[PDB]
Amino acid sequence: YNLVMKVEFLFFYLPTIIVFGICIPVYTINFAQEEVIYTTMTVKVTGRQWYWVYEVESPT
Amino acid sequence: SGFGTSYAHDPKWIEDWMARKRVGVDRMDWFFRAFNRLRLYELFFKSTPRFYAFMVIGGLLGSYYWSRFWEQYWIRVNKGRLYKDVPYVYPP
Amino acid sequence: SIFTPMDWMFYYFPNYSRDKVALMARQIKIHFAIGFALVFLVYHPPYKGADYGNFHKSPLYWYKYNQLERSGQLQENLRIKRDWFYDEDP
Amino acid sequence: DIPWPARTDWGGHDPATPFAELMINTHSMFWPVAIFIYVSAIYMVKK
Amino acid sequence: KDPPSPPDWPFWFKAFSHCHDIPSCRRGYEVYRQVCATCHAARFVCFR
Amino acid sequence: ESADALFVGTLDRLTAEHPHTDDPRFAFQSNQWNNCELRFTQFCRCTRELGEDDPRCKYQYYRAQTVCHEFLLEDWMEHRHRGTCDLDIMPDRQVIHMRG
Amino acid sequence: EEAARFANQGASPPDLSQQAAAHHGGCDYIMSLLTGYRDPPAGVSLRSGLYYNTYFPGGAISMPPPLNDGAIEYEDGTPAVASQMAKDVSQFLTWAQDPQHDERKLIGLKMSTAALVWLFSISVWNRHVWTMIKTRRIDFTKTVY
Amino acid sequence: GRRLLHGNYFTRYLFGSLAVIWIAEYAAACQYGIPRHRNPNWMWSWWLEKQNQIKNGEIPANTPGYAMVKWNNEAEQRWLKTLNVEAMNEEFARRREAYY
Amino acid sequence: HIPHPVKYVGPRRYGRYVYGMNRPPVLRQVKDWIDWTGWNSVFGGFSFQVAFGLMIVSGVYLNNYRATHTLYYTNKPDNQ
Amino acid sequence: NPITRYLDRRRAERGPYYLMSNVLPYHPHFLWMRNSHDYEAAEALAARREKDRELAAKLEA
Amino acid sequence: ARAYCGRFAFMLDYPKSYHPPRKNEDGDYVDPRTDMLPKCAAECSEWLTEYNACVQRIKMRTDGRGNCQGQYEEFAMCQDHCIAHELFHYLK
Amino acid sequence: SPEDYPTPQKYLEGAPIPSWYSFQSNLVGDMDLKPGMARMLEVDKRLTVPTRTHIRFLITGADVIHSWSVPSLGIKCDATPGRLVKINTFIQREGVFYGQCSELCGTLHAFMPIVVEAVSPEAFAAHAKKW
Amino acid sequence: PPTRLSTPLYSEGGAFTVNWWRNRYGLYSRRQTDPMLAEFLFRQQVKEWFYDVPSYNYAALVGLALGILVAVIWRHFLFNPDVYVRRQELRKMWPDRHRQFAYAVPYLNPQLKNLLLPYKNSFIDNEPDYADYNPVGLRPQRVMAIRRIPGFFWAIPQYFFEDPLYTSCSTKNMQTIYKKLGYSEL
Amino acid sequence: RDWLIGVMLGMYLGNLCVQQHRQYRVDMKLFYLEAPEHKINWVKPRGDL
Ligand SMILES: CCCCCCCCCCCCCCCCCC(=O)OC[C@H](COP(=O)([O-])OCC(O)COP(=O)([O-])OC[C@@H](COC(=O)CCCCCCCCCCCCCCCCC)OC(=O)CCCCCCCCCCCCCCCCC)OC(=O)CCCCCCCCCCCCCCCCC
Ligand SMILES: CCCCCCCCCCCCCCCCCC(=O)OC[C@H](COP(=O)([O-])OCC[N+](C)(C)C)OC(=O)CCCCCCCCCCCCCCCCC
Ligand SMILES: CCCCCCCC/C=C/CCCCCCCC(=O)OC[C@H](COP(=O)(O)OCCN)OC(=O)CCCCCCC/C=C/CCCCCCCC
Ligand SMILES: CCCCCCCCCCCCCCCC(=O)OC[C@H](COP(=O)(O)O)OC(=O)CCCCCCCCCCCCCCC
Ligand code: HEC
Ligand code: CUA
Ligand SMILES: [Mg+2]
Repeated sequence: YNLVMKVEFLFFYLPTIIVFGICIPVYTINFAQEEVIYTTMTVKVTGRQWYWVYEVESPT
Repeated sequence: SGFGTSYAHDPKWIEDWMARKRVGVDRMDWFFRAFNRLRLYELFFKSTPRFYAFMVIGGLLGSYYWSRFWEQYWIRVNKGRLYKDVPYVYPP
Repeated sequence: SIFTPMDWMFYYFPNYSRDKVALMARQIKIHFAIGFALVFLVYHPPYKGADYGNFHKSPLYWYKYNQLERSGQLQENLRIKRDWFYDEDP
Repeated sequence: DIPWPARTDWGGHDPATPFAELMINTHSMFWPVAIFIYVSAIYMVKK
Repeated sequence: KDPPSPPDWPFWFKAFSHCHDIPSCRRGYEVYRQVCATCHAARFVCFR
Repeated sequence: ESADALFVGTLDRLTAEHPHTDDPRFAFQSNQWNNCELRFTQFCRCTRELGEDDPRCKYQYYRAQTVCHEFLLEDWMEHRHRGTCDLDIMPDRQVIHMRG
Repeated sequence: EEAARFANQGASPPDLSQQAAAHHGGCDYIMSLLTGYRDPPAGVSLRSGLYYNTYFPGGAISMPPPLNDGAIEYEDGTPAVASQMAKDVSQFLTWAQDPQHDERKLIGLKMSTAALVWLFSISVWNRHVWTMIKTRRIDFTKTVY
Repeated sequence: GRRLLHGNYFTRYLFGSLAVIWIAEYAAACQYGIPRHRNPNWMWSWWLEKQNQIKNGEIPANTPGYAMVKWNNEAEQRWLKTLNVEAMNEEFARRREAYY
Repeated sequence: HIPHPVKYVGPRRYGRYVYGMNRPPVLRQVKDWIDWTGWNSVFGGFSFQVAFGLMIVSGVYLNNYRATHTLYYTNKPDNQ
Repeated sequence: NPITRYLDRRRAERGPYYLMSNVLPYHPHFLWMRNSHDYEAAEALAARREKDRELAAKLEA
Repeated sequence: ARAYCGRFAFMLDYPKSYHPPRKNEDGDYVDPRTDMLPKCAAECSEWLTEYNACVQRIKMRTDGRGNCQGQYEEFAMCQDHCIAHELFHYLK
Repeated sequence: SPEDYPTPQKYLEGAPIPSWYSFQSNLVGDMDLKPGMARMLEVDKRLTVPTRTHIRFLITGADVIHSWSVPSLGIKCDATPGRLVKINTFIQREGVFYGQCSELCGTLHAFMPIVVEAVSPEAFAAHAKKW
Repeated sequence: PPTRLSTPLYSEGGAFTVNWWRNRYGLYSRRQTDPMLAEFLFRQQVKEWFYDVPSYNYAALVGLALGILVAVIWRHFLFNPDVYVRRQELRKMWPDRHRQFAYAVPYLNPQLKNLLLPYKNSFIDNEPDYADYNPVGLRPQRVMAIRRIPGFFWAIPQYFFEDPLYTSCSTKNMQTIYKKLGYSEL
Repeated sequence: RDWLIGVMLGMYLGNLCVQQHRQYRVDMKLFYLEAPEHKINWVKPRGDL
C-alpha cells in the first residue's frame, strides 16, 4: 500500500511539475508578443477574395 | 463560542489547552544541570562581596566587548561609506 | 495541503483528518484561494515588478561569478568578440 | 523564406525576426521533455 | 492648503544601523561651496 | 518642451507626435478598431470647428489613415459627406437619449 | 540680511546650517525642493525673478533654479547631473545640521541591543518571584497536599 | 422533511452576490484611481461653449448646431435652405401668449 | 431542517362571526394574519422591490441634488 | 534560406549529416523527363545573361 | 528636530545596484530624472487628465480669472512619488 | 479650440502632410509563370519593406476571414472583418519571404500568396520614391 | 473506516461534513429504504470516495483551476478597459470616454509582465533586447535578465555572464556594426 | 523499479536533443556576426511585372 500510494502520487504530480515548468516560459513568450514597441512605419494589409491589398505611406 | 455576547465561553480548544498541565514533565532541565556545572553559584553568587564583584567585573568586561562587537557590525554594514574606508584624493 | 501525499496527512495528523468529508472541502477551498490569490496578487498588481536594479543574485550566482572573476574568463566572456561586419581581403 | 524539398525543419526554419527565433527555440525547449514523456511511458508497455 | 509633502527618498543614512555616506557628503560640500554659497551662509558650520 | 509634455495637455498628443506608435488608450489590445473610430470622430469634430482647409484637420485625417484601412475610410467618408455618418451628426440632432 | 535682501529682490536667503531639519520632510524637503522646479501651472504667471516650485509654500520662490547639468565637476568623477548634485547637497546639509549623527547612532545601537538583554533578565526575575503568588492555593473547607 | 439547500438560499445568494459585486467594484476603482464622479454630458468643448452662448442669449434660441459649424454636409445644406430661426421663435412666442 | 415550534403567539380564534361584533381592530387583524401566515414571505416578497426602489429613488438626492452642488468647477461664474 | 545553408555546413563539419534532398528526386515526373527541355526558356535565359554581363561592365565603369 | 525618521533597512528599499546615467550624442550625461519624467507622468495619468481638463475649462472663461495649481500639485506629488522609488538607482 | 486637435509644428508652418499609396497583390497565373518563378507562391506586386526597422502591420479582412501568414517573419494574423489587428515586426536579414493565406476563404483560398521582400533601408527609400 | 454500524462516524460542524453529507446523499435515492441499509450504503460511498488517497489530488486540481477561472472573469469585468457594464461612457463618442480611458495604462502594466519580460534572452539568440528601449513612456524600460528561466532551459548557460557570445549579439553591438557601414540607424 | 529505467532512458534521449539545441544556439549567434552566408546590400527590389 505505501509504495502504491507514492506511485499514484507521482502519476499525478510528475505531470503537474512538467506543466509548472512550461507555465513560466508560456507567460514570458506571451508577454513578448504583446510588447509596446516604438514602431516607426505602418503597413496596412487588407484581405479580399482572392488577393491582398497593401496600403503604405508614400515618401514626401 | 458566543464571542462578543453575554454567552461568551471558552471554546473547546482553549479548554483542551488548559487540560494539558504537563505535570511531571521537565524538558529544560538539561540546561540547568549544565549551567550548574559552571560553579558560578559556589564561586561568585553565594557570597555578597563576590556577587558584587561579578556584577562589577562582568559589567566592565561585558560593556567593553559588547561595544567591540557592535563596532565591527557597524564597520561591516557601512563598508565603503565610512571616512576611514575611502581615502581622499587631493586635486592636482 | 499542497503537494502533500494525503496518506501522510492521514497518518501524522489523525485528528485533523478524522472527518474526511470536511478534509476534502478544505483541500478544495485552500487551492481555490491559492489560484485566486495568484491572479490578483502576482499578476494583477499594477506598476510593480519593474525594479531591474534589484535582480536577485543567488549564492550560486556569486560562486560561479567569483570563480570566473578570479581567472580571466569573466573579462574574456564580456569582451566583444567582433564589432565589424566585413573581414579585409588580402 | 521558402519551403525546400524533403526538409524536416523540426520546429521551424530560416527565422528573419527576433520573434521567429523565439518560436523556434520555444519548440526546441519543449521537444526533449516530449521525448522523455514518450520514452518513459512506452518503455513500460509490456507484460 | 499646506505645501505639498516631500516624497520619501531612500537615503542611506535612514536605516537604524547606517551612517552618513562620506563620499556623498564630500561631493555635497563641493556643491554648497560652488553653488549655494553665493547667496546662503552657514554661520554655525565651522571648518574644523 | 517638458519631457512629459506629450502626456500633458491631452492623451491625444502622444500619437500626434509619434503617428505610428500605440495610442495609450488602446495599447492593451491588439484589435485597433476602436482606435480607428476615435481618430475618425476627431477628424469629424475638427472640420466642424476649423474647416476642411485647416492644416490641423488635414493632419487629423492623416492620423486617421494611420490606423484606418482605406476601404473603411472611403465608405465612412461618403456617409459623412451625405450627412448620415453617426459619428458626425451634430449633437442637438442626436436621438441617443430619446425613447430611452 | 538687508544686503542679502537687496541682492535677491527683497528675499532673504536663509542660513543653511539647520535647514535640513527646519522644514517638514527634513532632508527630503531639500532634495524635493531643488528638483521641484517646474513650468508654472496654467493660469499662474510669475514676474521676473519669481520661479515656480511645487514644494515651496505658495508655489513661487525667489530662488533661481540653482542646479544645472555640468555646473561643476566632481573631483571623484561622479557624473554631474542636477539630481546628483541635489542628492549630494541634501546629504551634506543633513550632516551639517547634526555632525554627531554617527556617534549618536553607534552608541544607540549598543544601548538598544543591551536594553533587550536587560529586558530578558528583569522578565525572568519577575516571572520567578511572582510564581510564589500566582500558584498559591487558599482553601476553606478543603485540604489538598 | 429534509433540507438540501440553505434555509434562505434564494435571497442569500441573490442579494449576497450583488453585495459582493458592488463592494469588489469599489475596491477595484480605488486601486486604479478611477474618477467616480458621473458626468451625463458630452465633452466636446467647443460644443459646450456654443451651448453656453445660447443659454446666455448670445446665440438665438433654437438655432441648430449646423447653423454654427464651419463645415456643412449635404443634408445640412438642404436644411439650411428652409431654416428660419426668427420665424420659429415668433411661433413659440405666439403659443405662449395663447396658453396664458 | 431543524425541528422548531410554531412561533404564532396571537389569538387562535376570534369566535363565530356575528355581524362583525366583538372582533379586534382592523390593524390588529392584519397583524394577526401575517403572524399566522408568516412574515418570512412578506419580507422575502417585498425585499426585491424595496431594494430596487430605494436605489433608484436615492438618486434623487445622491445623483441629482448633491450633484448640483458637487461639481467643484461649476460654482465659479465667468466674468466675476 | 541562408540559415538552412549555414546550419547544414556547420552540422556537416561536426559530424555525419545526410539530406534526403541530396539523394532523391523532388518530383514524381522524373521518370519521364530524362531528355525533356524547354528550348524557348533556354534562348531567353541566355539573352538575359548576356544583357546582365553588359550591365555589370557598365556598373563597374 | 531631526532630518529623518529611522526605519529597518528591510523597510528602506535602497538601490541594490547602480546603472550609470545614459550619455547623450554630444557626450554629456543626461539627467536620470529627466528620462524618468515621461514614464512617471504615465503612471499618474489619472491626475494629469484632471489637470488637463482644468486647463481647457480655464481657457474658455472670457474673464482673466482661473488657475490650475491645485490639480498640478496633485499631479506633481504623484509624479514625484514615482521618481523617488527609482531615481537613486541611477545616482552615486 | 485649435489645440484640442494636436498637430506637429512643422505641418502648421506649411510642411506637406504625407499621402498614402495602395496596391493590389495577385497570384501569377500558371500560364503567366516565367522560367524561374515559384509556382503557387509568386505574385505580380510584392510588398517591399526596410530591414532593421520596427514596422507595425495592421491587418483586417474586407469580406471574409483570411489570414496573413509569413512563416519566416513569425507572423500569422487572422484578417477578420471588424478587427484591425496590430502586429509588430523587426526584420533582421534581407530576402524574400513567401507565405499563403491561412484561413479557408472560398474557392481560391490556395491562390492568394503573401510575398514580402526585405531590402536595405537605403534601397527601400529609393524604391518607395520611384514606386 | 469502521466496519460495524454500531461504531459512530466522527463529524465536524459546518456545511461540508460527514453529517451534512449524510443528510443529502440519500435525498434522491431509491435504495436507502431503511436505517440499516441506508447507513451501509452511505458508509460504502464514503469509504470508496473520501478514504481514497489519490482522489484528494483531483480535489486540489479542481480548486486551483476554478480559482484561476473565477478570478480571470472578475478581473476582466473590474479592470479591462474594453469591458463595459455601466453605460455612461457607451452613451458618448469615443473621444469623450475619459473614465474608461483611466483603466488603460494601469491595465497595460501588470506585475507579471514587468517581472517576466526581462527573461526574453532565454528564447532569443540574436538581439534579445531589440525592443527594450522605447522613448514614449507607456511601459517601463526593459533590462535583460541575468539568469536563464528556471526549468527546461539547459541549452543556455545558467547565467549569461558564462556565455562567451552573449555580449557580441546584443542590439547595441549590432547597431555599432551596422552604423559603421552606414547601413541603418538601429 | 523498472519504470526508473524508462525515466533514465528518456532522460538520455532527451539530453541528446538538448545538446543539439545547445549547439544550434551557438551557431545562430555566429550567423549575423561571422557567417559569409549573411549578406547585406544584396537583395534589390524586383519591381512590378
Ligand atoms: C435617519 C436615516 C437617514 C438615512 C439612512 C439611510 C441608510 C440606508 C437605507 C437603506 C437600507 C440599508 C440596509 C442595510 C442592511 C440590510 C439588511 C437586511 O435586512 O437585508 C436583507 C433584506 C432581506 O433579506 P433576507 O433577510 O434574506 O430575507 C428574509 C426572508 O424573509 C427569508 O425568507 P425566505 O427566503 O423564505 O423568503 C421568501 C422566499 C421563498 O422562496 C422560496 O421558497 C425559494 C424560491 C426560489 C426559486 C424561485 C423560482 C422562480 C420564481 C417563480 C415565481 C416568479 C414570480 C414573479 C414573476 C415575474 C414575471 C415578470 O421567496 C422569495 O424571496 C422569492 C420568491 C418571491 C417572488 C420573486 C420575484 C422575482 C425576484 C427576482 C427579481 C428581483 C429584481 C426585480 C427588479 C424589478 C423587476 C424587473 O434584503 C434587503 O433589504 C436588500 C439589500 C439591502 C442592502 C442594499 C441596499 C442598497 C441601496 C441603499 C440605498 C438607500 C438610500 C440611501 C440614501 C442616502 C442619502 C444620503
Ligand atoms: C391600487 C391598484 C391595485 C388595486 C388592487 C389590489 C389587489 C390586492 C388586494 C388584496 C386584498 C386581499 C384580501 C384578502 C381577503 C380578506 C378577507 C377578510 O375579510 O379577512 C378577515 C380576516 C379575519 O381574520 P381571521 O378570522 O381569518 O383570523 C384567522 C385566525 N387567526 C386569528 C388565528 C389569525 O382578517 C383579515 O383581514 C386577514 C387578511 C389580511 C390580509 C392583508 C393583506 C394586505 C394586502 C395588501 C398589501 C399592501 C402592501 C403595501 C406596501 C407594504 C410595504 C411593506
Ligand atoms: C434584487 C434587488 C434588486 C437588484 C437590482 C440590480 C439591477 C442591476 C443588475 C445588473 C447585473 C449585475 C451586476 C451589477 C453591477 C453593479 C456595479 C457595476 O456597475 O459594476 C460595473 C463593473 C465594471 O463596470 P465598468 O466601469 O463599466 O467597466 C470598467 C472597466 N472594466 O461590472 C461589474 O462588476 C458587474 C459585472 C460582473 C458581475 C459578476 C461578477 C464578476 C465575476 C463573475 C464570475 C463568474 C464565474 C463564477 C463565479 C462563482 C462565484 C465566485
Ligand atoms: C494541482 C496541484 C496544485 C498545487 C498548488 C500549486 C500552487 C503553486 C503556487 C506557486 C506560487 C509561486 C509564485 C509566488 C509569487 C512570486 O514569486 O511572485 C514574485 C513577486 C515579486 O517578487 P520580487 O519583486 O521580490 O522579485 O511577488 C510579489 O510581488 C508578491 C507575491 C505574493 C504571492 C501571494 C499569492 C500566492 C500564494 C501562494 C501560496 C501557496 C504556494 C505553494 C507553493 C508550492
Ligand atoms: C545650493 C544648491 C542651494 C541650496 C541648497 C539652497 N539654495 Fe536658496 N534661496 C535663495 C533665496 C532668495 C531664498 C528665499 C526665497 C523666498 O522665500 O523668497 C532661498 C531659499 C532657500 C531655502 C529655503 C526655502 C524656504 O522654505 O524658505 C533653501 C533650503 C535653499 N534656498 C537652499 C536664493 C538662492 C540663490 C540666489 C541666486 C542661490 C544660488 C541659491 N539660493 C542656492 C541654494
Ligand atoms: Cu484567403 Cu484564404
Ligand atoms: Mg484558422
